[PDB]
Amino acid sequence: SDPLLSVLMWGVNHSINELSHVQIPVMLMPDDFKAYSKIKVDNHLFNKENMPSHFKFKEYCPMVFRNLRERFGIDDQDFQNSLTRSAPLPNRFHTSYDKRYIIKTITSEDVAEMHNILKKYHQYIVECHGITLLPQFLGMYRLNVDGVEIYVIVTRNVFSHRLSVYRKYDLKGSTVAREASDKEKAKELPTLKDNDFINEGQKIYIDDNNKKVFLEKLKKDVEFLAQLKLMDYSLLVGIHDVERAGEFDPNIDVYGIKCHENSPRKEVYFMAIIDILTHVNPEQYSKRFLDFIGHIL
Amino acid sequence: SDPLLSVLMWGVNHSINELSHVQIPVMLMPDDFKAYSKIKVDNHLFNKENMPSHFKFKEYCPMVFRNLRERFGIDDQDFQNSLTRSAPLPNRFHTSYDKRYIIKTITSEDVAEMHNILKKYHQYIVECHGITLLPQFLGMYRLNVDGVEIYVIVTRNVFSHRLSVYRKYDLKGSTVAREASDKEKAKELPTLKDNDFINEGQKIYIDDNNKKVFLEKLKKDVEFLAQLKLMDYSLLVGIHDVERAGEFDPNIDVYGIKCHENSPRKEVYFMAIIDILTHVNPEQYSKRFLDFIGHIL
Ligand SMILES: CC(C)CCN1c2nc(Nc3cc(F)c(O)c(F)c3)ncc2N(C)C(=O)[C@H]1C
Ligand SMILES: CC(C)CCN1c2nc(Nc3cc(F)c(O)c(F)c3)ncc2N(C)C(=O)[C@H]1C
Repeated sequence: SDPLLSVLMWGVNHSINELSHVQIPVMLMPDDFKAYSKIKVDNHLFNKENMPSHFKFKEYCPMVFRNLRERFGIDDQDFQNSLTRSAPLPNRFHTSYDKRYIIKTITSEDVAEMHNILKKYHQYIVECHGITLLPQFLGMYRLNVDGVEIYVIVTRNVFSHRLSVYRKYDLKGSTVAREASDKEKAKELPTLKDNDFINEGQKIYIDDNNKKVFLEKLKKDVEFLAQLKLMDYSLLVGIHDVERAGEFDPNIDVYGIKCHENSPRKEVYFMAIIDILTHVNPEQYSKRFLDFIGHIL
Repeated sequence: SDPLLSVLMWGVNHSINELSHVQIPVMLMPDDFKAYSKIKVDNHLFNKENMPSHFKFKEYCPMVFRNLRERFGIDDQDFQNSLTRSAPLPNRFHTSYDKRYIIKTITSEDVAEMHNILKKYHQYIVECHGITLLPQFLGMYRLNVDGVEIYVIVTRNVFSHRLSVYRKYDLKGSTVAREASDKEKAKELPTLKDNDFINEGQKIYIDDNNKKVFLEKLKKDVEFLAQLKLMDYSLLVGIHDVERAGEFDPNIDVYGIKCHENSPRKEVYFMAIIDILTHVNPEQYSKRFLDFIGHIL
């Protein structure tokens, strides 16, 4: 009874069904990056209980996002199920009922930026064999329900689908002060920021190897982002306390890192980059971002 | 690679999938008779191998035809399979790959006439509990593929889906002479007419009970048709010779009648009304049709 949501589920369902009939080659062609499919639905005096009467669904570059899903080790049928077997839950983003995917509303500006970087982004994912801390983009759509038009993007959840998170940080490593809201603090899991970290002595206990890998990854990802003139992105950090609610599937919870053996508490960390689509400058912003994360880890 | 056909299969598939999610009540409402659903599809640089790039599919009164299918003992999933698991074959009509259904192209005039009689037709099917020799109408659609627009209707095949037919008649019982074509005679199974019957001494060997039932049915059906100002319909007659290519399923081959015990050859007969949608007069045409069939049976 959120009509936009049901158009989305209807849309995702339809999309994966269509693709199931398409022969998938190993390569994308340049045209695949300029492609889309539109479906306009008009129901007159029919099917009122489920669908809206007049709606639209547009999918951008279905072949590119098909290719990306598989490269991120996501199967189309599983993806469909996660988005359609039961509604996504709100909170401003939605998360799939099974906590695997994030569904964020974006602007037409963002859609244009995505289209602008999609080839280079795709090529990046090829080179690093899908091993990255960048947002994993899984699908991009336009929804129309009688007058209202929204754009959405789908990504992999940085947090675990099983193991709960008792503390979140959103780090940018900026010179201007960043601190969390008192209004947000009241919510079950607040969204702490650079100084809630730098102030309240938060430590991330990972071993020297896990840290070396992570920072090497982070370095390449961030340089790629700067080179695209992208900035204002964050590192999302999630802490799972084993001794409250802790063995994860690193093939589903791909962003997990176990704490080292001498850690004060049994912890799992979930860390990746989020919010890349905004296009003082990009170049130094990345270095300033990389300096910060080095210091806190 | 007949694009209109693939739009039809695509369309039928989509339609039954949508309906599978609709809660079906025991009754139709008046609005159900005025209802439709349109789907417009635009593929830009995508999915070229299967679907056309720009197509439309409109289904008339989906709830009415859903109700009719079930009343004719056809399950939606089976119906979908018959129309979609493999292409329909031509010959001007198409027949489903499994020989269960006929797909005929009709005019917008015919579609308007169907809409005009649909409530009364439906009510008729309720009263006779679906036991009739009338065309069983299972679905009605509009297809658009880049410029061309066709209307189709789907019916149950009068002939058997298993047992072959070596002789067909098309009887109207008209005063003006009717005889088959020499050009058609050359084809494997010609389409004989009133005088090919009345001339070449053709007999239909059914027992006095089967004949009584049939004619009683035929009487009600035909009166109903006349009362709707419909005429120019025919009795399609199909003879299966057991001793050439004969036990049928009367729940799939619903129009079958076994020959009586003293019949010169082991025969099965398939007889029903076809071609009702044309709107010297209707009233006597029916009586003249009923006179004829009485005499030949
Ligand atoms: C709200 C903002 C700051 C985060 C939005 N965001 C993401 N969010 C999550 N999971 C997530 C889960 C939570 F339980 C939660 O409280 C939270 F804050 C975030 N995964 C991936 C992304 N990716 C890749 C992103 O680009 C953007 C879209
Ligand atoms: C071509 C004309 C005269 C028949 C078309 N027709 C039907 N045809 C068939 N099966 C059929 C099968 C054959 F193998 C065949 O050679 C043939 F002639 C007809 N069943 C039901 C209908 N119904 C109900 C009809 O209203 C109309 C649409």
